[PDB]
Amino acid sequence: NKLFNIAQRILDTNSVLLTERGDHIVWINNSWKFNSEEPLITKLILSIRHQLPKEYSSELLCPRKRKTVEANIRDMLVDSVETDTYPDKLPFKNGVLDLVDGMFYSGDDAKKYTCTVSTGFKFDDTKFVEDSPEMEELMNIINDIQPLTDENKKNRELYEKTLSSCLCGATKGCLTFFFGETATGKSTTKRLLKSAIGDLFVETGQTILTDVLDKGPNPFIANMHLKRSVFCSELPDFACSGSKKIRSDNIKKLTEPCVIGRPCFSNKINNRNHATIIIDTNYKPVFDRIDNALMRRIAVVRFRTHFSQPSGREAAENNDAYDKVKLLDEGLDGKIQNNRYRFAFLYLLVKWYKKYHIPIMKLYPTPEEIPD
Amino acid sequence: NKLFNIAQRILDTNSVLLTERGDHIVWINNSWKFNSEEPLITKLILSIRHQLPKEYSSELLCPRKRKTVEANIRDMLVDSVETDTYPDKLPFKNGVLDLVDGMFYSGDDAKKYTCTVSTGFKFDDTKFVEDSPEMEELMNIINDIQPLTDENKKNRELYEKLSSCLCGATKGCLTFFFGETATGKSTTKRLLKSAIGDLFVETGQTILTDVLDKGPNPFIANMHLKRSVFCSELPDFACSGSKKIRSDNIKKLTEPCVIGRPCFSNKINNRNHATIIIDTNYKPVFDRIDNALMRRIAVVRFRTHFSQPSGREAAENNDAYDKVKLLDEGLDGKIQNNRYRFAFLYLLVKWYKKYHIPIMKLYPTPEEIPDFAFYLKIGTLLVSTLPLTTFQQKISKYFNSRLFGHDIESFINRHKLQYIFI
Amino acid sequence: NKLFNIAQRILDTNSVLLTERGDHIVWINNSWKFNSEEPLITKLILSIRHQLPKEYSSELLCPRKRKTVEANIRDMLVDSVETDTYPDKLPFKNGVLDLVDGMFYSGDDAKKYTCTVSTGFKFDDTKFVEDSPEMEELMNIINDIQPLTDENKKNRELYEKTLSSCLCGATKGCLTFFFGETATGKSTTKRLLKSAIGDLFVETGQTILTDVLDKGPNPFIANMHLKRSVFCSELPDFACSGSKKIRSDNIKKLTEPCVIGRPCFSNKINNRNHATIIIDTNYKPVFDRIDNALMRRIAVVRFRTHFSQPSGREAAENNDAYDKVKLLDEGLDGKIQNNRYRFAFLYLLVKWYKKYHIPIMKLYPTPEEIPDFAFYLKI
Amino acid sequence: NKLFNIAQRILDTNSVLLTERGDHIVWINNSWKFNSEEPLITKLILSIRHQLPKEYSSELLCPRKRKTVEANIRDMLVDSVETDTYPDKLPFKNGVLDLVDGMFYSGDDAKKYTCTVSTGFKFDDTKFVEDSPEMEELMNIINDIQPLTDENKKNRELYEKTLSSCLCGATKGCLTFFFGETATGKSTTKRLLKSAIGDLFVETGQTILTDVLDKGPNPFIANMHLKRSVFCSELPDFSKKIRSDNIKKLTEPCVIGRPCFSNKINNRNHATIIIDTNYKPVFDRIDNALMRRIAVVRFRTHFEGLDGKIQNNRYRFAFLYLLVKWYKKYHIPIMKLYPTPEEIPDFAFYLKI
Amino acid sequence: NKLFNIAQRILDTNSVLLTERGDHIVWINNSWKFNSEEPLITKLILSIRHQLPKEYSSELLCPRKRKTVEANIRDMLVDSVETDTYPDKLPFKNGVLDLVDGMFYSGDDAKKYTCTVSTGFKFDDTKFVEDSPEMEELMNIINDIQPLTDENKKNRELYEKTLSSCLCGATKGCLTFFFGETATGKSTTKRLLKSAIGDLFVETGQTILTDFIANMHLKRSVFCSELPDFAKKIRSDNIKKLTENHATIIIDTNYKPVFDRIDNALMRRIAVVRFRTHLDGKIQNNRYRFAFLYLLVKWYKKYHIPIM
Amino acid sequence: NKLFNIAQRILDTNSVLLTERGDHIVWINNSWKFNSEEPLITKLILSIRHQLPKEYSSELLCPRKRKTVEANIRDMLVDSVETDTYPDKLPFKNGVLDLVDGMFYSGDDAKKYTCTVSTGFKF
DNA sequence: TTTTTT
Ligand SMILES: Nc1ncnc2c1ncn2[C@@H]1O[C@H](COP(=O)(O)OP(=O)(O)NP(=O)(O)O)[C@@H](O)[C@H]1O
Ligand SMILES: Nc1ncnc2c1ncn2[C@@H]1O[C@H](COP(=O)(O)OP(=O)(O)NP(=O)(O)O)[C@@H](O)[C@H]1O
Ligand SMILES: [Mg+2]
Ligand SMILES: [Mg+2]
Ligand SMILES: [Mg+2]
Repeated sequence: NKLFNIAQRILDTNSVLLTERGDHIVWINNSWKFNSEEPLITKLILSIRHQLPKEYSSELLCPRKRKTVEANIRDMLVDSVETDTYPDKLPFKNGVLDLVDGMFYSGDDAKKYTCTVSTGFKFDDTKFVEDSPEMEELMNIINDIQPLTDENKKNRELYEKTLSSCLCGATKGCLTFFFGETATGKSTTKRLLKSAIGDLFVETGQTILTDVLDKGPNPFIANMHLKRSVFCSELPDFACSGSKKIRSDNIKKLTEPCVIGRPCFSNKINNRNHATIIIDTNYKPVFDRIDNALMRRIAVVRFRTHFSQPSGREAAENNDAYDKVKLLDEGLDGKIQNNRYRFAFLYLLVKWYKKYHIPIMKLYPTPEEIPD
Repeated sequence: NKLFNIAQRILDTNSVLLTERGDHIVWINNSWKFNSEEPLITKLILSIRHQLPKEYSSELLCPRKRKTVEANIRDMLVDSVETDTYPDKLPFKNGVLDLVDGMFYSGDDAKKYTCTVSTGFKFDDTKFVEDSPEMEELMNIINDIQPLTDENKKNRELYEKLSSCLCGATKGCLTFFFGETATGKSTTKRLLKSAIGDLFVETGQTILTDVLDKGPNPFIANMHLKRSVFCSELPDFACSGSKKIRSDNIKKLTEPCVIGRPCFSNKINNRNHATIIIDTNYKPVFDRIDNALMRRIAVVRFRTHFSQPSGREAAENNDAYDKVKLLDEGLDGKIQNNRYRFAFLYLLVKWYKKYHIPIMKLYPTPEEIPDFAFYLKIGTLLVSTLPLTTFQQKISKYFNSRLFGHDIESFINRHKLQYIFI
Repeated sequence: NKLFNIAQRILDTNSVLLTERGDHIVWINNSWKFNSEEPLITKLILSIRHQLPKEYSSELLCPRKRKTVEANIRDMLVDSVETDTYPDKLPFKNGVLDLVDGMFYSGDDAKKYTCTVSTGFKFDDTKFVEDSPEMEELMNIINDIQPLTDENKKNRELYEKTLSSCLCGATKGCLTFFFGETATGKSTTKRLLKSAIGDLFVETGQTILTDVLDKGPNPFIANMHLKRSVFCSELPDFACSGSKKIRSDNIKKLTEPCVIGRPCFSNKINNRNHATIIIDTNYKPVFDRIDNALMRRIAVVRFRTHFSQPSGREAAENNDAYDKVKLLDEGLDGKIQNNRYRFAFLYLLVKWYKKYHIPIMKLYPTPEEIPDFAFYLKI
Repeated sequence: NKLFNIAQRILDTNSVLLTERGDHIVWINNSWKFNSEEPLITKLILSIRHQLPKEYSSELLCPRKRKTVEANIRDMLVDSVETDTYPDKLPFKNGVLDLVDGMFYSGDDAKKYTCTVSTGFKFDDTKFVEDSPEMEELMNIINDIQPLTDENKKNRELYEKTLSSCLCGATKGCLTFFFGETATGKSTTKRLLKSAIGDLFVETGQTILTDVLDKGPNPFIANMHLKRSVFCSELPDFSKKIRSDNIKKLTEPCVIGRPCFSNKINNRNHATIIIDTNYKPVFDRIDNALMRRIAVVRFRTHFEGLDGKIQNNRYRFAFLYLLVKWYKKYHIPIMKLYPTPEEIPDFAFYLKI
Repeated sequence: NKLFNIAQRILDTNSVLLTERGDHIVWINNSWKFNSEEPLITKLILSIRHQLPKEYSSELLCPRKRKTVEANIRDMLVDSVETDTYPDKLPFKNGVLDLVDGMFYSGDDAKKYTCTVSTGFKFDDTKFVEDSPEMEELMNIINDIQPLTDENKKNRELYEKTLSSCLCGATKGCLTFFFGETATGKSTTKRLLKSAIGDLFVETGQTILTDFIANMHLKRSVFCSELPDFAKKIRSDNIKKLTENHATIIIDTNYKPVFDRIDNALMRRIAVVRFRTHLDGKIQNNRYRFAFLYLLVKWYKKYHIPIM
Repeated sequence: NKLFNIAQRILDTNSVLLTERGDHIVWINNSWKFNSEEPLITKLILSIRHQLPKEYSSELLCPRKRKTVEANIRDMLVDSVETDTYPDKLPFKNGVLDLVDGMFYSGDDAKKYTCTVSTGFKF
């Protein structure tokens, strides 16, 4: 009776929802949290006790009586909700940022957008500024990696567009390759992106390219669910030595809105694809079969700036794989690891996002940059 | 006593039923639902408490007491009932639509048809009207994908006979949507998914290339009572050297029952009501050709290119297309927003009414598969003395071996000869 | 009420933390520890009962009430924390050593450094002293293995730098090959390092070098998570034998901060790479493919001192793979196995850390010592 | 309170220990037993009630209270301990034999040594003397397999040293080859050694010699954990080669390999590896490192009671006395196995050139 | 103990039996249900409530007490019993047919015959009649697929003797090769038998012999078909275990059979029935069912009596 | 106390034994059975209650108390035994015939030979 | 139990 009243009052705040995947999400700490190994409903019951009258709050201090309320709530939830339907919203721990407006929402304003994923860190409004001491450093680094020259204009724009796709929660129909020689800044960009977007970024293996995706459990493809960025690295030169070709059909399945594959001990075989897939390579990719359907899904961005020690400065001037040689900085790697350029790079990504959404945003292939 | 009385009263409402597989189906929110990882019986007990006396409703506010009533109810369910026996009923979240007539039933009138699946969304009467701009846009899109010409008349009709995804009955044929790139094969899939909702499922290619066993196979178990199954993409079976489609799986995907169980479950049997469609840029290749396999394969072809202005010239200079049109970049977002859901549903119902004369069935197209070319000629040429050399020269006197060389080589060698020419 | 008050008081001490991996870590005996199949919250509840009022301590003697307090505590933890973010802190079983300065923190000072790994043994302040009879023997052993001559200066410096990099919790950019002939002391160094750093050290098979790293469960990769030193031993003769060559792509994957691979019955495919990877060999490595990226991630240390028996003393002085011949000490492996030079070697490693980690320590390649790289060096 | 007092008193006896590998070990019936599938702690609680006061003992008869005591004990063990750290101790089903003094410990003295393995049989202190006609008769099979001549002194001493090495719980730097014909004494030695040490003995095939240790489950190598002797019995007529890298990997103290359905990849190597060979072995690659890890014991004495008497465990405590005597003879004060690269025909050319 | 007394009276009904497979069978809803999941003993305890004294029935309304009675019952069953012993019984999904006698033991008189596999359909006697048009509607059929004419006499005797053999709950140690050509009516036999014994009839392919064995327990008939000519082979090491198994193994072919290796013992386990006389929508509509059932019963009191 | 006494009395009949593999064998219906295929210890406890005194029989009609007696029994069994080692025997379904005298021990004496296999016919 | 392993 009294515990039923507590459960009914809790369910009136719309703080617990059941999703189409048969899962429970709870609104705690200005975030829609989900976990099948944690007691989230009882966590919400304990945390929400301050919104209840004094005769009810003291009743919820018993772990046994919170489970009764949890059971009462679980028997009350029949309908399901869609969740994750807004592509123009970027979720954080303490709210949601509007990518079309630039305004940060918190409290019940962010509750309206049911986002079950987040960057994993808190949004700071005093660093999302266009004028900082770190912004000049970040622009110098990025202009070093991708120069602003007439000969490098489409490559730089494609680089910016691919980096800004990682903010959009939608399916994308192209796969991009970061191609270049050694010490050209391909991993620096990846680390900067990981710092910027945090938990919306995932690194997976090459098995999602060269193997089947739905024979038995496959966490490497099942962990990409609702992720906005997937990275692969170190393509093993499928040209010269003994190797396995990529697979033309694997590429086509990775551009679909739904990807088939299940985790361990799981019956769920469908994953929603919101990811920009980028592969770091030192060699151009080689496919088992070449087709017009494969040509429409491949884009290439080239890196042609060398960062070297002075001793190796002379040898880099003779290599034709490089267009510019610059002095290497050994403090950059540690400064990126400390999330120094987190919000500056986030501001840059949002600024490019506003630039490249000319009504709609569409990724386009570059078939001319593939020897095959 | 009192809890047993409550369980007995709840049982007399016929809101809980037991199936042959052992599932428990409950009538909640004007729909039949079953779920092995959701406490559905206690949900129904909590919901139905308002139809009981006042002294009985108070006993149902305790979750401990509802479990006793649930156990009591589970002990009285000793007889199984047959479910999903009406092929011409389309269940929604709030009722059932009669396909042959067109009347929408709600409440106890839809409870008579034990439809344990659903589309997942409510039926709207004001959108099932056929008179709306969405209908005109949908008709234009469909006519673009499959033109209404004399040379496409037989192919457009097979495309229309999509309407099989509404039938709750076993289908005896598998269909391949075969075409070149950017021909609208995924647009049709997305439209169908929007139209029928949860009755649509997407699985992997292992149901065509792997061995089906008694082990946990969610890719098969998730097809139970589904009316549409899509498998996307198919590798090139020659230049890639990949696994071929096993002929035994084609037979087992046509039978009314399929074998496969979920994880942590013992439900080994699945009921087959699905239309199987495979999206392909390459025509299928099988590991063993026989007369039974050639009776279960049909092919629909897509030959209209939707291209950007830059690529119009190469599109018009290609022999894989009959028509070149301009790509629309806003259509994909509109389809995902369920803009054409009810218009496409109305179109599918209209097509359904056309192909029941009075029985609808799927006809294979064996002449569209190059892999079946050898067996057709042999079947129409031979009827099951006669020297081997004489047979060789007689069979090579008319045919050329520039392509059918290994075919007759295998037929003569492996298949050793009571065969008489027509 | 009362049990909720106990749980709230326990929570205020910040002795239970939830990590961004699903783990619950507790602070028992001056160390952060966790166990996936043996939750340690009730053990902390029992151990911490002496910092509470005497009326709250008796209630914690009941195993059933400890479970209630644990259930209350688990509902209070909502946010996660990041662990192992300090590269210059060496964690022990009873505290943390500061490699920058040299002080040892053995209390709440060691608590702020959330280190989930440790050497596995306690730290002794009476043996981390420098001047000792054991340390003089260690100097003799090290000087025998790597002499301080003018022709071995760069090799000895690279040896010291590679050894001292094993104390750092950061991603390294090179894999080192301890190359030498038989009985040259390249296993004595490995045993000394294992004695020095304890559980921060791991051995793995050669499959991490020659096989695909993510084709199913790979326990040989998931066991390198957060380890500061990884050893591989005895690659075969790639030339005068039919053997699988290394693979240039695995070398590049073993350099990145994050390594992809999962254990059995697991859905976690990400591991943090903090390890110095050393392969001890009698033969030079052979790879599938040679490019500029591979030649930038490999360094080689030579061992050229032979420890022999009087019978082979004459035969060793003729062989040209040795530069010096010394008498073998048969009672040396037992001394190492008893951890005699554990803290002397720890002090030596800390001194080398001070010498080489100013301001930034970075490993550099040695391409000129690999014959396989000769052709690419010609141009 | 009272049950916590009982648990505290039980914990003071050090009868339950937490191990580094993650398991619990309990001291029941003069042995350390692993808690992996049976409730051993409640068994210990029930058994130990006789060392408790009369008020604490009448309360352990209830199965419910024993579970409470076990729960209390499980929360008290926070620090793990290291096991099998004594190379000069031989464990049995009833206690530990000291290989130096020859003394035998059975009860509270035996539990001081944390030995998790054993021979699998009970020790007989009445036949471990020196005297009695059994031991005097056992100096007729050994003296026939390896005569006591002057030309066979070195080979017999190497044979005795190799047999003695099976009593030491430490890492050995050499692998021994028993080279001879059929029915020459090799199988008799194998059976005598199996009878003498029991469960500390293992027979394998060729998966650890010709194949690769890593790359998949290797149940035949994780089985060699903490075991003192391994025999490679059935050599095929060399086919796959010896793959000297494998024998190099079998010398290190730690061996890399995992069982089925397991994540542990490290094993401790205390095994004396003896390979029974009838034909000249061929190696993939021969280098100076291979020469330093190979020893050869040759059987060149051509020969029905000696077929079931050994299988009846008759020479179980007589061969053990010989093994202990030879152990004492070859510890001066450190026993080390040395290579014999001249007794291999394949190593003839590589020595000179 | 009141609950132990309640459990005593439930065991004095033989409604729960223990099988050597390690599971229990419960006589509920007039059927020997055999299930390894879902609580059947508790369902039986609740259902048998009314055959119990008044004070013993009120105790069984509590699920907690029903589980205690279930535990008591499970602790008193120590000896296993064997199911499906009688060979002259036809299990229909209403009861049991006593072949050699003529009567249907309808609802409760069929509990002594612990049959666990049924034909899957109900049985009646108004249509299972000893006359009427349907008896002659197939006389022409059974006489033109197989005539006698004193030249095809023994052939027909074997034909409708091995047909009636698919009514015996005992091992039929013989593999009758249904020889003949196409359109001879061996598919009419195929469809008349699927319409006679229901789920007691199973179909298979060539793999059973040329190279489907787990799900052949208490299967009373197998009718392998769609076989290509062998001239793999019969794999003569298969009949050793194939005929060693409650089914009449019938192989129908359109070609000549070639065995792997014929010996002096191989040609003693093979029979043959030739068809030297080389519907649908109505044959699949179960028009006869019970008429063909009578035909088989008629042939049962023939040759198989008193031994087959 | 009382339940521990009942478990002790049952333990004196040697009807339950523990094998080295980690299972229990129960002597019921004059045969050594195996656990891991339905629990047999509680069946034995229920079937032995006649030999126990009258005040110890009414306590064993309660399923919960039988589980307590079982838990007591599983704690007193610490020494493992081997199964079917005697090479000179021939089991039957009333006993085990000896192989030298031709004698056929039955019942109480047949329990000494822990045999799991048998001929298959009475004697 | 599923995964892992075959
Ligand atoms: N009627 C139409 N008018 C305009 N654009 C259309 C029309 N139908 C489809 N499109 C668009 O054309 C593009 C290509 O269609 P799509 O459905 O991808 O064909 P596809 O065969 O699946 N491509 P592929 O997988 O390479 O064979 C998509 O962007 C569609 O939105
Ligand atoms: N400084 C030293 N003085 C004397 N003996 C030493 C010294 N260092 C090592 N040894 C001994 O020399 C022997 C050979 O050393 P070891 O570490 O095995 O070299 P190794 O190169 O690893 N042998 P290998 O694996 O075949 O190449 C061992 O017995 C050591 O104990
Ligand atoms: Mg890089
Ligand atoms: Mg498509
Ligand atoms: Mg070494």
